[PDB]
Amino acid sequence: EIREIQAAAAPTRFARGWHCLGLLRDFQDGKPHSIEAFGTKLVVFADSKGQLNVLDAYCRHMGGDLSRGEVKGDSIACPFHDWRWNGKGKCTDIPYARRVPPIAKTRAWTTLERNGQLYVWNDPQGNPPPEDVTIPEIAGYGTDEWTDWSWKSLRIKGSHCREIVDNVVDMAHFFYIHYSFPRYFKNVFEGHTATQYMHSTGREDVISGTNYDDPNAELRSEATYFGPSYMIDWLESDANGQTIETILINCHYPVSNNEFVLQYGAIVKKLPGVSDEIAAGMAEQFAEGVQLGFEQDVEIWKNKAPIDNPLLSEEDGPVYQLRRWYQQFYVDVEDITEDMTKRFEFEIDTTRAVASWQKEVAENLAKQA
Amino acid sequence: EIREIQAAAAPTRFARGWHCLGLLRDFQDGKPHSIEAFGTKLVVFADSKGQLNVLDAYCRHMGGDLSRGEVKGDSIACPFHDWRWNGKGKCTDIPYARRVPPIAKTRAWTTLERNGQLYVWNDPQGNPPPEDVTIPEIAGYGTDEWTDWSWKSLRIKGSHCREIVDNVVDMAHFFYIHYSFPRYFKNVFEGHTATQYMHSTGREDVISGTNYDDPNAELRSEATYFGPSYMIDWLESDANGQTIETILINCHYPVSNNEFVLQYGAIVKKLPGVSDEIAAGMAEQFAEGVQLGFEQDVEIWKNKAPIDNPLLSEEDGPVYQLRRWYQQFYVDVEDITEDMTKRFEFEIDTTRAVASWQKEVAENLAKQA
Amino acid sequence: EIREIQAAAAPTRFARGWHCLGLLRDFQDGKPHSIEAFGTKLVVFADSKGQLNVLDAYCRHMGGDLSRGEVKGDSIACPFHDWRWNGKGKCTDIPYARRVPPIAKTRAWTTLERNGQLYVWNDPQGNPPPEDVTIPEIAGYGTDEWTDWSWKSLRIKGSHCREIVDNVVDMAHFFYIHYSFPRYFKNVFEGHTATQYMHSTGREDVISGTNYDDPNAELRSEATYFGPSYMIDWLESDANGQTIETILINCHYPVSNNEFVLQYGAIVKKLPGVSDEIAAGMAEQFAEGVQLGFEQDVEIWKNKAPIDNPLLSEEDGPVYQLRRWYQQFYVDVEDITEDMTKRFEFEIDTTRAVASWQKEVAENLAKQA
Ligand SMILES: C[C@]12CCC(=O)C=C1CC[C@@H]1[C@@H]2CC[C@]2(C)C(=O)CC[C@@H]12
Ligand SMILES: C[C@]12CCC(=O)C=C1CC[C@@H]1[C@@H]2CC[C@]2(C)C(=O)CC[C@@H]12
Ligand SMILES: C[C@]12CCC(=O)C=C1CC[C@@H]1[C@@H]2CC[C@]2(C)C(=O)CC[C@@H]12
Ligand code: FES
Ligand code: FES
Ligand code: FES
Ligand SMILES: [Fe+3]
Ligand SMILES: [Fe+3]
Ligand SMILES: [Fe+3]
Repeated sequence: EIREIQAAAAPTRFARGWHCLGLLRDFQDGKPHSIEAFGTKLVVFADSKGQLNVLDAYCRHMGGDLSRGEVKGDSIACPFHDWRWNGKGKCTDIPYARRVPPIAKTRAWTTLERNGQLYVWNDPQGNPPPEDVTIPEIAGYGTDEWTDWSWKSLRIKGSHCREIVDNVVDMAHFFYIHYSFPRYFKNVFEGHTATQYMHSTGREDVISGTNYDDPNAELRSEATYFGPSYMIDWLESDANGQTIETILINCHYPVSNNEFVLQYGAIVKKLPGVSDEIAAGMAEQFAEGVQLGFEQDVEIWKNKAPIDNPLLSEEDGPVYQLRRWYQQFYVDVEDITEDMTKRFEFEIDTTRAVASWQKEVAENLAKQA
Repeated sequence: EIREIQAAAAPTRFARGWHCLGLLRDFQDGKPHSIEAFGTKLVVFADSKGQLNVLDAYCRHMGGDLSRGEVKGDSIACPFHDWRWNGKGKCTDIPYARRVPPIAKTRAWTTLERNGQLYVWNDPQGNPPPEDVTIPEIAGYGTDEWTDWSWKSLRIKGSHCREIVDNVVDMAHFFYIHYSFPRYFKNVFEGHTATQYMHSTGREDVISGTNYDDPNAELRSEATYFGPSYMIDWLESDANGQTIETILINCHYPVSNNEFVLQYGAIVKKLPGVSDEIAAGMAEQFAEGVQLGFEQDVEIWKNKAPIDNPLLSEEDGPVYQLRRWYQQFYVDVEDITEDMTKRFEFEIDTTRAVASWQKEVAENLAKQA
Repeated sequence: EIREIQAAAAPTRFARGWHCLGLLRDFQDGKPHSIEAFGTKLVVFADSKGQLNVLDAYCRHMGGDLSRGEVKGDSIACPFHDWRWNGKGKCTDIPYARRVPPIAKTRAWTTLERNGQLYVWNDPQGNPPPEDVTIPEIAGYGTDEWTDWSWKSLRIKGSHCREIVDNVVDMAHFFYIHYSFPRYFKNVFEGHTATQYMHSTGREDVISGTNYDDPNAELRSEATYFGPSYMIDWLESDANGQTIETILINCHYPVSNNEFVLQYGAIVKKLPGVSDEIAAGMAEQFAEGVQLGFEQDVEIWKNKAPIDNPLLSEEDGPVYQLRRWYQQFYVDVEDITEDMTKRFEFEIDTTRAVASWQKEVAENLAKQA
């Protein structure tokens, strides 16, 4: 009769897939950069041609942190004894010795530079990514007609990253936590992707930058995880008689199985006749509206319990199917089963919820008399 | 020849019994309140009639912290998706859905409202409290002739709560740590209670509010634990020719097996002809004198080792019998043995100690010339 | 092909040997002093004749921290109930009782007062130190012709103390981390000692107090660990036509197997015709130059990985032989093998490294045009 919460320990294994480490522009300063991810530490640095390299951060000589070193030429120089390591992981020079042991080779991670971002491939099995597991090129990025990224990040301590992934099915929380108003909500999972289609409006009683200065903006969203960690969200807003195109990133990487970094950011297509500056300000506003919602999630996650047996209502999204899909990335590729990857679609009938949320928004308006 | 300290790991099991969570007045503000106890988290809230309810804090939908929610009607509303939970643990409404799953029932803890306090019943076996395991009604509380509580609390990190319980037999430390002067000291353990009878005086060399502005006040104390965690101490002071009646609470709850909350507080009987205000100031002073002693204990506990094999002198209280009594609350009721619960009495002959403490207080007086 | 880092968990066992706890002058204030070492806590205090005593800090009565007590006579008085413990570990008085249980005896550690320092003997097997395992008397210490110690300390969190010991063979890091310029480098390990002989010069491009105000000072160093934790370094500098004699301590004690205290300090022989004050200022300057290098090591250690399989170059010192020697102190004396203790000598041919470091220092000079 009393329902109890069940929760297994978070896996120690990290998701197999592409993970965005951040913006190319932040990494292309010619300095080394430290990334604590997947239970270890990595070093990111640009070579003299500007290509980004990602190595295990721990120097194979005496364990020094390469990310606290310095770039010299096309090699990263260790701060402890200045050995030089290139983008292939090869030690290219021990500056105080004649020869280099041939076995001096560390791990260079597989990278992708795309969409103004740096992605790395994680796989505990150690295989390269298949050609068909990739990150889509966002068509508009880098054209004159779109802004650069307004980009933000948040460090979440005390939660496993499944907590963020669960949101792809959580229609109700976009009302309570993101202060939007969902009207249509549909999920489709298939292969290594998970998609949410939503149509929402702003709420009258709460003001958010995501509405682009129209409290009743309709927003059409197609949001897809391409693998375990990286979502692209294509949005179109009808705000004050205009149609605005926004592309929002929602992504993360695990620091450990109890800590992750959440990065999110927006580009906006320049409306006819608006300057670069005005468009950049629309991107920034949209990103700040997203921030508000994510900071609320952070408070939810900070205080909540993990739960493997959530009790779902009739108006809930397909959490269990999402989780079964997500599990593919935590088993060897050989152990993947059809029920993880088979096409699964579910649409929530929102008519109940909309009735209720309208009453709520209305009597929160009456709340001025 | 070298004596070594032995100490088993602190139990993971929490004491079976009534635990005071705090003052009703603090909980009856219509807001939810978070309590981290017994290795979990609880939510306390008043319904619309003012009755207090205590539930598991973790929402059975998706794990949300109910204690960061809001009270609506007679239900607590989860901050994540606003499901409503009543005092019986029943989900009364999913505001955006037509129906509620019948299996939506969480744990409502058994409570007691008494003595201006809220108590909850803990039992890992999951049974209700027997009729004869209860908290005494303090006769004077809530009458015109007694004050309300002057109440204080302290959070102790890095100790198991047995450390506070041990004090019920520790005559000597009331001199060194509490700066009183014990003259008579007797213990009686029986059933689920443990009692200390003491007569003490203030020390000349040290000034304390517990002496009510008479450095030589005699104090008669009857102090009893009613179960594992909650002590009521009935005190009568003869200070400046008056007889003052005080009732002191000393209680705690375990946060984890290495952290606990200590709450203590006093009511004073109004002397003939004194105002409510004057009496409240006597309660506050008494509570501040107790605080001094407890803050010293905190320093003792912060730095000490746990010890299962204490080496006792002739003037020590019956630590081992106290601990055997205390063990009853950490075994199933079926496994309780007669030697835990049998009447056991021991009186310390204080004549040695008094001689010594007088010399000490005297030569600390001479300490002005 | 990819080389991986291997690292076993740090031992839980602590090194057998003499460990310096600090300066006698700091301990001879008549107050008790707390030392967290070897996974436990110790109390240091002077008796009424000024002799230092070291006991287990945890009182055998009820676990009180003796190091937060007070010295009375030749005994330390516990802060909880004022029992008195002498330098032999014997309880000498329970001030409020007639008798003391004969079995009231705690652990007095074996100490040495020498070189203005206090050393204690650690051995998990519980044996006394053999006559031939000792700390050398530094001839000059306490004579008119030498200063007292300029002494410094650093607390290192998140590293095992093997990290500091490894430096005895690490020629290259004296250039990159200590900003000296090694010209000759030789190790000899034998018995319970490990020695580094080095000749170095200052670097032009970097200024350090260790050069005594001559940027090209030659320095001759004989540095020896006498057991696992304590190194004496005899130095002679030829700076601005003078010959300066310095003796530098480099030592530590383990707090836990992941935290240690590093203490280091210098005495200087008074040059003909210089005052005590001028000599003390040379000691202080030398100590501050050492500090600079050690603070850099702290940054190296803070960020590095532990590594049991370091990959060594032709110009590396004999790390593996050093570690095998060091292992003697973590096995029972009976289990020591000849390969740990046999004489082993290795000299690095520095000619390669010197060429390279000169180029580097030179083009860092050109770095002003
Ligand atoms: C990116 C996102 C979060 C996590 C997730 O899993 C799916 C989505 C898609 C909808 C986005 C939302 C973030 C907040 C957005 C911008 C709104 O305020 C309305 C639409 C909504
Ligand atoms: C409440 C208490 C503490 C813990 C315990 O176990 C038993 C007692 C009873 C005596 C109280 C004492 C607290 C300090 C008091 C008020 C004094 O200063 C003299 C009498 C003494
Ligand atoms: C004490 C020490 C550190 C750890 C070790 O293992 C061996 C030595 C001996 C050489 C000392 C060095 C400390 C820094 C010194 C003073 C210099 O700047 C040049 C010589 C060098
Ligand atoms: S640890 Fe990297 S060069 Fe030595
Ligand atoms: S987690 Fe409580 S309503 Fe969803
Ligand atoms: S604990 Fe040291 S005297 Fe009681
Ligand atoms: Fe969210
Ligand atoms: Fe106490
Ligand atoms: Fe060093």
